[PDB]
Amino acid sequence: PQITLWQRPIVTIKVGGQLREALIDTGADDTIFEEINLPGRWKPKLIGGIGGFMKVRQYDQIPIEICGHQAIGTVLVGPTPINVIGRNMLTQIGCTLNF
Amino acid sequence: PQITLWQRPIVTIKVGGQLREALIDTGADDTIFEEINLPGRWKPKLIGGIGGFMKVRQYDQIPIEICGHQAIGTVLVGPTPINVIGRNMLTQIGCTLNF
Ligand SMILES: CC(C)CN(C[C@@H](O)[C@H](Cc1ccccc1)NC(=O)O[C@H]1[C@H]2CO[C@H]3OC[C@@H]1[C@H]3C2)S(=O)(=O)c1ccc2nc(NC3CC3)sc2c1
Repeated sequence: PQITLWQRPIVTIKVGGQLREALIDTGADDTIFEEINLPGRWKPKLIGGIGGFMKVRQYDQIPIEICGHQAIGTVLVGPTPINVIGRNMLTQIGCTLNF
Repeated sequence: PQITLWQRPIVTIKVGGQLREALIDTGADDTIFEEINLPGRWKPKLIGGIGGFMKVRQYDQIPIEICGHQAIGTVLVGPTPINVIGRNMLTQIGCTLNF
């Protein structure tokens, strides 16, 4: 759909067989969830934001459904304050900015 | 214009008489710049992100030009890794998400 920005642009997602809410985040290169349980092998990764860096687990080739749209890609798991859908997934569902 | 997300959605802004580049950031409630010199009174503020909290100066009712569009609002100044235009300004210029 079209989403205005008067409120946080939060959408419902399905990942790893679990349901979560996440922020559509154009300022995020990558996609980050707190407290999901994904299968398989992962790589430790350090990522930087406001306030410094945080350690995450990097999982590759993870299917995700984002407001009804299917995608597959890297998902980072770590102690983010809010789950974020970043550009690596937003490009797959055709998300654009308009003004 | 329309902006796709294959690259970071960086735009040119004018604020405090200075020219900067900034990321259009739908995941940001507020607007944050590193190293700009704004006039007048400010109040200290702590804000949270990935990796923890950071101290910023909060300046209110600051005029800003964002890719040619005029707005006025709160601008935070502090050691962010990249300048971000958040929803407090994006709503003023009519920015929306589309997919
Ligand atoms: C900082 C920004 C440049 C990047 N971020 C995305 C932002 O959209 C972030 C989302 C968020 C919201 C809430 C809490 C935590 C985070 N927003 C934020 O921190 O906003 C803050 C402050 C601003 O106003 C209020 O609104 C929310 C609060 C609050 C005060 S990220 O998460 O660090 C981030 C995300 C993905 C990512 N991928 C990388 N890959 C590597 C490169 C190859 S690096 C990387 C960094």
